[PDB]
Amino acid sequence: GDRICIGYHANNSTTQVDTIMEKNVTVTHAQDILEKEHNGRLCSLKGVKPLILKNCSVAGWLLGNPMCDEFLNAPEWSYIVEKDRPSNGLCYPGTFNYYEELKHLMSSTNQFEKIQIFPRSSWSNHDASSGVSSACPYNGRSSFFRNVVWLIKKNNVYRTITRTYNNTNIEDLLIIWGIHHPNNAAEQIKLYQNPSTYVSVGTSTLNQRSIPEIATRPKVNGQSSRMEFFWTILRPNDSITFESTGNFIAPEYAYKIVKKGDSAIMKSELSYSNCDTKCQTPVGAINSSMPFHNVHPFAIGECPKYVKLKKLVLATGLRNIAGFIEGGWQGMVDGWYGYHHSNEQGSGYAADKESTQKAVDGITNKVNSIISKMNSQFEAVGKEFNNLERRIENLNKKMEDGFIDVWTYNAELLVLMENERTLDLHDSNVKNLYDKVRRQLRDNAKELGNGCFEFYHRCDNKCMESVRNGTYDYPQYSEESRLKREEIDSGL
Amino acid sequence: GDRICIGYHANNSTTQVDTIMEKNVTVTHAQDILEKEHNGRLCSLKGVKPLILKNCSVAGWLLGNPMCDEFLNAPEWSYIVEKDRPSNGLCYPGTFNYYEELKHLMSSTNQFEKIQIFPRSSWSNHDASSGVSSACPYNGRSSFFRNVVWLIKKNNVYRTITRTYNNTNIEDLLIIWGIHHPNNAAEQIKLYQNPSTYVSVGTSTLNQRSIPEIATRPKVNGQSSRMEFFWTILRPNDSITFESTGNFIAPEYAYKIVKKGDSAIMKSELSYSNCDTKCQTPVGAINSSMPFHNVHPFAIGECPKYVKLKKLVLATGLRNIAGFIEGGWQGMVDGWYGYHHSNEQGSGYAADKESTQKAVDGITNKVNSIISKMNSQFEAVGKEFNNLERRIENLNKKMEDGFIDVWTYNAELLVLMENERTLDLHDSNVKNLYDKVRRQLRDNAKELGNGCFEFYHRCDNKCMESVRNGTYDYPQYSEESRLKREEIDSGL
Amino acid sequence: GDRICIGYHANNSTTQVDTIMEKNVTVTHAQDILEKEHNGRLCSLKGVKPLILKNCSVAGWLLGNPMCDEFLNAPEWSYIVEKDRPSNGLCYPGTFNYYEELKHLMSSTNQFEKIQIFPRSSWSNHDASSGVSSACPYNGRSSFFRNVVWLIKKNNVYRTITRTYNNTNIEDLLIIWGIHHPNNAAEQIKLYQNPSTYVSVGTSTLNQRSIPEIATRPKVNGQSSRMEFFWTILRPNDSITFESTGNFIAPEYAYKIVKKGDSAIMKSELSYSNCDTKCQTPVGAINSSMPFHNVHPFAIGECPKYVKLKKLVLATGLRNIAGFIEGGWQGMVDGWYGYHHSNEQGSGYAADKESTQKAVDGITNKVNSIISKMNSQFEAVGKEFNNLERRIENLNKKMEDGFIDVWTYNAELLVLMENERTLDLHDSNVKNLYDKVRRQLRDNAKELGNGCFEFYHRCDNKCMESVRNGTYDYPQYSEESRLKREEIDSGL
Repeated sequence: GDRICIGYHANNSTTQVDTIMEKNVTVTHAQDILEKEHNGRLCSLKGVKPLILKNCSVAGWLLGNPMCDEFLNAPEWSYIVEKDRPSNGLCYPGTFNYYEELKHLMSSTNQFEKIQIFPRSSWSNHDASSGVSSACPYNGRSSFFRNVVWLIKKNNVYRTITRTYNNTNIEDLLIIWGIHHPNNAAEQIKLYQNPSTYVSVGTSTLNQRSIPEIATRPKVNGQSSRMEFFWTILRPNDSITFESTGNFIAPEYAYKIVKKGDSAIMKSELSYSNCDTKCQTPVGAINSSMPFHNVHPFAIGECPKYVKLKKLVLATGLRNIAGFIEGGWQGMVDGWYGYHHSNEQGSGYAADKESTQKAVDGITNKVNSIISKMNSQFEAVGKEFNNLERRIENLNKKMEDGFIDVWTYNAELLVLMENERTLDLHDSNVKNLYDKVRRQLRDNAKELGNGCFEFYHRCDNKCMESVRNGTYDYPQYSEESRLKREEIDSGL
Repeated sequence: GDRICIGYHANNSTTQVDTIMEKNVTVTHAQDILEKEHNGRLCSLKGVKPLILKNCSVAGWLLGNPMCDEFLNAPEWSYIVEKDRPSNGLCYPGTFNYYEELKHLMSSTNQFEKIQIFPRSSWSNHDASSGVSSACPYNGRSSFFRNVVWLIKKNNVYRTITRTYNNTNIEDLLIIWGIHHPNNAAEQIKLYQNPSTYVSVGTSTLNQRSIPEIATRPKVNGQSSRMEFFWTILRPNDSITFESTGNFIAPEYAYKIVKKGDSAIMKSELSYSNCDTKCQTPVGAINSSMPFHNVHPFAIGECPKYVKLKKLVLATGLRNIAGFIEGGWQGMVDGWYGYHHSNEQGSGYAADKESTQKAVDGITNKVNSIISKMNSQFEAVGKEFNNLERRIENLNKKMEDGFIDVWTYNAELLVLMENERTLDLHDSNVKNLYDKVRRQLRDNAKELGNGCFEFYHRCDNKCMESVRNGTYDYPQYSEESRLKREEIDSGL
Repeated sequence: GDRICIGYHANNSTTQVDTIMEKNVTVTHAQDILEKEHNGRLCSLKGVKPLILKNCSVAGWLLGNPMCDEFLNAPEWSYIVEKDRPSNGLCYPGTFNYYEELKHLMSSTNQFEKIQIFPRSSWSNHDASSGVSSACPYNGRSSFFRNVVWLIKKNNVYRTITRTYNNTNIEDLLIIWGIHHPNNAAEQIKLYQNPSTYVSVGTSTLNQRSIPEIATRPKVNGQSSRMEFFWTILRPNDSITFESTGNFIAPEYAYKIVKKGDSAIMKSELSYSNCDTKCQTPVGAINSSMPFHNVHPFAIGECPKYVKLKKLVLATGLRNIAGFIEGGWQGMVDGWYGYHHSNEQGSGYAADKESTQKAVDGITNKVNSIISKMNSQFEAVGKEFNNLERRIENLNKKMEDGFIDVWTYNAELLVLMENERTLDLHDSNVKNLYDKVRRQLRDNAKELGNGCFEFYHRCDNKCMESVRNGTYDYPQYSEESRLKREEIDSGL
């Protein structure tokens, strides 16, 4: 009789982690750090709503396609939401030069303010009310973009146009003008009368003439002609002058860039519900508490970092279930490691929070420190490209997948590598706890091989805990012990 | 007399791995996972042959340079093979607009079918048989591209051309046309007679006029004039119309994109031998059994992942060579760890496949699991760029080297890091095996310090293996043992 | 009496490293490998000075803006130094086509030699001395770019120009020409008299007409007109021909690319001091002895690798402070591990350089081997982009930050991971050293639990070191020992 056993915690936990060498091992304490859920809505970002283009495209909005809403309030936005194939773009066919680059400039701007530079009624020298077309219905009557004017000959004449705008604001200004390409030569004179025309624009930074390419093309929303648009940022103090003898499509309104910052053009077929998140994906929002998610690679806001995994669980606790050789003590709470009182007066299971506090520490200090090392992890950024930019487009994707594949690898093999060390730690602690016991009770005790000690003396409860504190003095029971040792020697 | 010794395997192996801390350490069992060989041929990919352009370039092929083969069979291809500096490109000098982007579109397409849109004999209004040139010999007589027609004035007139093609197929169609730039004004009238000409093309997505730039340049394959080509993809249901009053170079044949998928334009001076691989490099094929190779960074097919190393060896077995303290037991087969019978009846070397099966397991389960984590590793993709695209070209290469340098680093430091843990495992197993022995034979045995036990009792062969199974009961020999212990005490 | 104790080194060191699990742990021996200092000057690279543009831009230099220095010596350069917003660029306003790509070509070229192709006095057919302007003062009188000529009508006529240059040199040649865009039609005739003009250039590789876009723009350094420049590399054996009837701005001097290699255009507001480094950043030079620095991401030369850290310390030695259980022996020099002579004749502290030499080895062999694995680490490369290239610009930066964030992560978690293994090694060594002692002195000694042994016999100094060498024979003192053991048994 009279013993002591060194064991470890074990409990109702059934969550199970993986490591490099073994897989799905059951553990007691562990933390999942993958987010895999989303609410499937489109929401404001930390209070500020997205600009939702609805069925319109960025171009249809900026030009004022009769079908597209204007934002008369001049709001700021957390991000912009375009559908994947918007219905309302260039109602009048044509192309929009360096369009993809303009959108990119949107991504770093948060608030426009539409302002009027060339009032539609100030074109005393031409017809400003004819330039409309069936290709651009509004309320089922022919019409036209609202923010640029399709100036037409007046009383069979088209006086060469020179008009300037001196940008006297603090902000940069986005301005869009355009030029008309007719079907045939008859139509050219029919609208503008000068056989040969041009549209030239001048700033400090930007010199460009433009001339109408007359060619027969197929009908598109009613129209074999096309109209080509251009744009520039006119810096504060600079001015812009338009020269034309025809085909000029004049800006009425400019766009004041009043707040630049972080935004994006998110492509999603969702529409806004009354809902605010920290982190938004084109398929829903994200409850950004975990450090990792696998929901979508284009997320914006205060987001966890995206990895291509289906599982990511940190191990922090123990493996699940007399003597540590034979498994764990379900009968332990109030600690991770410890002992067992089998005494003249005893009954077991007091912990060694000496070493459990020192281990609950460096475990939670290691897992924090793990989230933190991917602070700088690759987040992906939206960009678009045209049908003659395929090479670059694929470049970009290889870059974004390239970094995701990398960080996903980092993410995994960090978890499993430290998982193995977390568990190698417990095995170490247990056998260490053992030793501080063994190396103080030395001649007075039997190494029962299970991981327990039988006493050649009597310990008692105050000397019992005197093994916890490393207190035990070999001498105070030395001579008592040496007697019974040499009885079992030559006894029984 | 009467003993037992705990030892580990050791054998004729001489393959040697590295780790972080020590280098070239000799081991017993290990697996090389670098491929470094190649057969130096160009082969089909899993049954399907490459399109081999021979001395021709992608342009010379697509336009039908008289020197280039046509593919009348309409085959599909695993990949396309261009030489590095092909001899047959634009036989007639000029430039090929957005050529580099066209090639990129090749890389994602597997099978053309040439079809005739504008039959050469249907140009009743012009001379279709004169447009040939010494710059384009076929059989040593002047000639010209085969898939586009160099329409010339007929009987000193050049009626303005309008011709359309409505694309009624399911597939996209690649079409190439072109415009002629003459030496001087005399030549312009000499061939097309209208002093001022244009070439305009119209689709839904594409509006472009083109006008001849008349300038004296140096002779190139006979010709100071140049000819500029263009191309577009005409989508199903769309149509295309060409307008010209001169210099038009008309398509005869279009190209039906009938199979898109994974392919590439591989630059190699090899030519095809009768040979099929899974993985092909521009210097030869690859016996894709290893997870890594260092042969070439542009490989295509079911390929191992390329790393810039010269060695990559996993350690899975032991280090090479009474008692484990002093090295390994060459005299062990049928296991990795185990013992030795030195008995009244004994002779040594029965294994502990208890722990060897449990370790041959997690070793082969770890090495599989290592190949798998680079499942998502960066493979590089061919792209070309023109002399005004250098920035992007270098961008791309920095990206591709950037990811290769990364994954090569991952690859190495995965091997060495787990190599060190594989070997730390064996040391652990050996000393653990020891303990399950020691902790059952306790008072009845002498800890000879070599890693062996001498018996204060007698064991015998059935109790012998009774240490393997953890079977041994201390009591059944306890009193027998305690006698001889206290004889060596106060004996001899 | 009569004992022996196994302990480890401990000393005045106070440098402290981190690992994954614990942080700032004090150690004895360690090596910092982060560089964080710089001298704040601009210096030659290994003997060869930078080309310092001063207040001029690459364009103002190459064109010979009257304000910019010429380099009459034809020097080679280690790298080029542009200020961030240079004062002297196009003194005459306009734009410089594919400028950003030209600069990139600078980065891979080390030495020009200006040579004269079209001598300014050889324009017998036009006015070569009028083409000057207030926009380009030199000594406060109107003037003009020095390396191109603003040819003007002579005696009210402008004979169509045809001039050629056959490039008969071995080197490539950079040539720049230009075309003038006037305010209005009156000015066009005023200078060149032909109402309609062109500027066409012909090489093997390059065919381009150019025509003056006449439009009113705002005054810039005096001038509402603009002038547009172009450039090409004319390969050896090729020729170039310029055709014009007006607005031609003719090259006088070409640039011989005579040494290509590694250089760069470094943007810095510093100016050169008399100073040479191996590694230069736009904020100063770098004492490139460490493997890592955090000074600046664009460094050039024989540079350490840049990481975004503030600390990077390798641990190689021990943790700081009878028996190893209780800390380290300040009283040890001449080794890392070892013992202590407490003997009939003894006094302690002789080392076990058996195992210290074997550990000082694999520690310095591991730290070298760590610097080496980032041999291939991502270094960043300068590139510039125009206001319509934003997408690509941001692509590039995401790429360069993307790889830096990665390698910074690698760098850190390599240090901390091996730091933990370096320290796990010492704990291992110490307890191992212990064992080679314990397993030879076995029955003759008391395992005092502190990590020391008391002798049931007497050892003496020659048997003392006989524990170092593993020499000790159990038998020579066995019978002497067994006597006193069985006295403490049944004694006192």
